[PDB]
Amino acid sequence: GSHMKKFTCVQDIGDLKSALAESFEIKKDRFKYVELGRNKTLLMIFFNSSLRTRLSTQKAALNLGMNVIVLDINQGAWKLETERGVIMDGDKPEHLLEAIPVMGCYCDIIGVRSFARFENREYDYNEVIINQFIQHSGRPVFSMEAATRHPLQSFADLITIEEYKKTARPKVVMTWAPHPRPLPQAVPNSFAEWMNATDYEFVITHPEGYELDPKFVGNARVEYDQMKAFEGADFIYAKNWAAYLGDNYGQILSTDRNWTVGDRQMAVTNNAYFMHCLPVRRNMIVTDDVIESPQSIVIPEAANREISATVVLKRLLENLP
Amino acid sequence: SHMKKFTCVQDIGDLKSALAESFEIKKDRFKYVELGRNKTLLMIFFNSSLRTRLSTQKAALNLGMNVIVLDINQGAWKLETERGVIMDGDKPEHLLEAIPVMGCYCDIIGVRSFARFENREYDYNEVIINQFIQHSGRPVFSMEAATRHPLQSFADLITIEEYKKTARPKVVMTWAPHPRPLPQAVPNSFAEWMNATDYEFVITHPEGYELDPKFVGNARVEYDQMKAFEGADFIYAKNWAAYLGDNYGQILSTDRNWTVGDRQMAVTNNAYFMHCLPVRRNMIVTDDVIESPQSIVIPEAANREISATVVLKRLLENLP
Amino acid sequence: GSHMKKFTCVQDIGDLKSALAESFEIKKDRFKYVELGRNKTLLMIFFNSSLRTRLSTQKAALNLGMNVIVLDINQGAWKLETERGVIMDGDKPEHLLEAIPVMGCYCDIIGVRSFARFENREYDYNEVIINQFIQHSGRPVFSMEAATRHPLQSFADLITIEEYKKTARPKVVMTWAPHPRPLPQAVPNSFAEWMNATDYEFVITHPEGYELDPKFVGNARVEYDQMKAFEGADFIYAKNWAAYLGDNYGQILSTDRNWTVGDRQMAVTNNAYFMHCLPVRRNMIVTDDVIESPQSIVIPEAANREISATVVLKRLLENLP
Ligand SMILES: CCC[C@H](NC(=O)CCC(=O)O)C(=O)O
Ligand SMILES: CCC[C@H](NC(=O)CCC(=O)O)C(=O)O
Ligand SMILES: CCC[C@H](NC(=O)CCC(=O)O)C(=O)O
Repeated sequence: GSHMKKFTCVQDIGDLKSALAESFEIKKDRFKYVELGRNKTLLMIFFNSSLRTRLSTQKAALNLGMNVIVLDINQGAWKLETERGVIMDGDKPEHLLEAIPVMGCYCDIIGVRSFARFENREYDYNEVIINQFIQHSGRPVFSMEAATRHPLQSFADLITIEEYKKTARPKVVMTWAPHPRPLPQAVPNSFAEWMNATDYEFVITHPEGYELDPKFVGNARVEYDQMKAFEGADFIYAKNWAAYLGDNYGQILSTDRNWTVGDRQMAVTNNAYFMHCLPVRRNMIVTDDVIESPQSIVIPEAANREISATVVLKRLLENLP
Repeated sequence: SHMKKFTCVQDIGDLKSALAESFEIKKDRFKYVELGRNKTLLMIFFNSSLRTRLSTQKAALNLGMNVIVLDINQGAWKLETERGVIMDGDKPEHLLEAIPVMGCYCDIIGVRSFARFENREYDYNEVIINQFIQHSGRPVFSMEAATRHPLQSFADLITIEEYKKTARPKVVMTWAPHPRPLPQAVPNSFAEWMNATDYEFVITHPEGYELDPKFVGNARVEYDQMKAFEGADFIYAKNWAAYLGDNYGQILSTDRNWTVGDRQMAVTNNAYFMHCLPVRRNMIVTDDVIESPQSIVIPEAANREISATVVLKRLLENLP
Repeated sequence: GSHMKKFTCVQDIGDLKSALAESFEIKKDRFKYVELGRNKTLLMIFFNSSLRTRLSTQKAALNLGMNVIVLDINQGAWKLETERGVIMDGDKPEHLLEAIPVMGCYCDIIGVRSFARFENREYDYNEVIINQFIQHSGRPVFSMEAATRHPLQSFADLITIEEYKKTARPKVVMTWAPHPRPLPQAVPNSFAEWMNATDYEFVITHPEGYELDPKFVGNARVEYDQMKAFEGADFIYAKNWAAYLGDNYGQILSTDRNWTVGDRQMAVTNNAYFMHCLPVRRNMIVTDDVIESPQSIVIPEAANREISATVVLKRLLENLP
């Protein structure tokens, strides 16, 4: 609730109502709590690339008067050995087991980004890495996208849907789209997780074989007919993700371009808004025209990433010992 | 004094008062440290940089600003620059989304985007730097675009004023041999600014290396290096790849007789040696010349902090 | 002592007693001097990789209210030509002779990391690069590990030994350990240098051939029998380093795994603490069990890097013109 010790799943945010309250409070008065994080240091660690999370999170920290240190492992640091009990006589000069505690020594709050490795479903879904940070960093840890979730993103999506909805409980449809490379299911999982927490009419549509883990799908409606799902929707949340079930974990089952959210599908919606977490591959995930259309709130959405981050960062600060 | 961007000498307005603030700040570096409080500067790099990279952060700090340095390609996603393509490859993100997005998290934007030498029009129409101006939603200042480098030139002006022995010195910009094809942004920019002064400006380069007229202006072009150097008070050496006709962005020569050495300096009125840096020793200039006491290369570089602080200040002062 | 103009060797710190005093003063009140470095800018330059020095030094600077700019040459900047009088018609666009002065132009204090290049002993041991910074930067320079020393690290090791010792003058044993790659002798040299400055019972143990330079070894006891050296020790400081003498400068003479600090050797010590500057290759330098044992103060040690840096940075500030 109001005792945030970490930020990885929607549960951590507590009551959505009051969470959204603070969100809009801050949208209105961006530097209202610029004094709260004074002399508090945030350490942002990146195991993967990032534009939005990278930029938005620093800004957020600044809104709170915090200190920010961005660390891109692999670049300026030493490669990390993730497995325990191995003889470190090669590629890796340092072991994750030392790295984590050490990083925790120089900051107050930690943000981590560690994409699913798609080498072993269990390792990814048990969220081994993000958890080792939680266990051994000795600091509050918030996700900048783990192997199976991306709360900071979803929380922002929530904020923008509330921000733009025309009715109390809109029809929000998350749709799969073709992509050339195998992507994590973190965003979809996370979106579903958050949408299920609302009372919106949530629908998930994807090709056969791309079923997401039940624990995330929840009791949301799954429609295999994209056109049917889109019917009368108020929000379209497009995002690609590699397979998850059985022998296809982390694999591309298809690149059926008929799923590319184009003008054809949008037409069937109730003049719905188009959303996407970004990056977005144009004419793969969505048409140039759709993303450029006025119903596309892609940027406003991205912008809200600063808010969700400022709210989470604030809560974390408020709970620092 | 309502600066909305900073890409060409026009943006600075009256040079006199611009130089005034420059020296004001040289004297009292943190005089306006309170001005940029709670204002965030986003520096974006599409190319390498030491001086611009360092000097601009310091400048922002002098104004009490927040600074975020972003090196695309490194921590971010590769950008697709062309519109209407099917992004099914190398690029995960399109510039059309990237720009607006970056603008979302800052108050002022600084961009560095070297000429790509793939198409003269694309470069000279300054497509990229302009798309930032058009879609970032924030004031944009150049950290060197395809055809200009105001921050650098403005600094060169400051140092010439700072060191000149007479009111209107003879400033000679000279080409020099280089192993790789370099943009003409620095030369173009220097010429642009020198033409704005009332100094005796002269441009000297090998045949074929003529810069665009709009930049050359009505400056004197001398193809005989030794003749140009005669009695000069300032030597501004810099290499640049060809520009005209079928040689856009190409190396026409590496004639080492142009390497600014002791031979040419001797003919000048004990002139100062200047260069924006990086500089390849014994290519652009002799070890001895750059190391000589007439070489104000560092003082020059140092002034990059001032030009940046002045520009950054003006931009802040005009923020809504 | 209160006239710090640089920080590269133990001499620069002055009286160890008062140095340790400030150290613990700051451990207790971390932001006590947060106002001292206001409007002062620190420039950290890296010619090599780093996690601890990279992170700990920024935090330190922040504790002093300073401004921090981290520069990783090679990455965002232009490759530097280190030799003078060459015709720069190749790989290098910029020369070190211009780079150094230029970097000094935009900051108040400079921190440099430049590992030994192992291309020429004299060049390394005369500390040419670190010195050129001192000579031409025009600013106070502190080492983030040069070719032959690493004061920031050693000073921290001192702090932690003082912090954990059970007696006034403990037996501290620095031990060599097998490694797959040729490492600088900067850490060993530096540790010896500092331990020789104390009145602890200092012992150095390494295989034949790995003798460190006399000027660093000082009059410390050198034991070629690891097990003998470990006997009754109170602190074990393990660290690998490539050869130094004669025709083997910067070369791996052996990878004898019998030196891997394991449970076998620890047993012979007076239940000694295990220390290491990190990065550490597990099961090469030290056993998983040893480093994970409770006698392992590896992290507390790393943590102290923030203190040593804050103290040094403070002293430097206090002496700024
Ligand atoms: C703080 C120690 C820095 C460095 N370490 C390395 O270069 C380690 C390389 C490796 O582990 O492969 C050294 O031994 O001097
Ligand atoms: C915001 C998170 C985006 C990330 N996507 C990618 O890694 C994109 C790579 C590509 O488009 O090639 C993902 O699906 O988790
Ligand atoms: C400020 C100067 C930037 C750049 N210089 C280079 O890119 C030189 C590259 C080299 O020397 O290899 C140019 O000519 O525009």
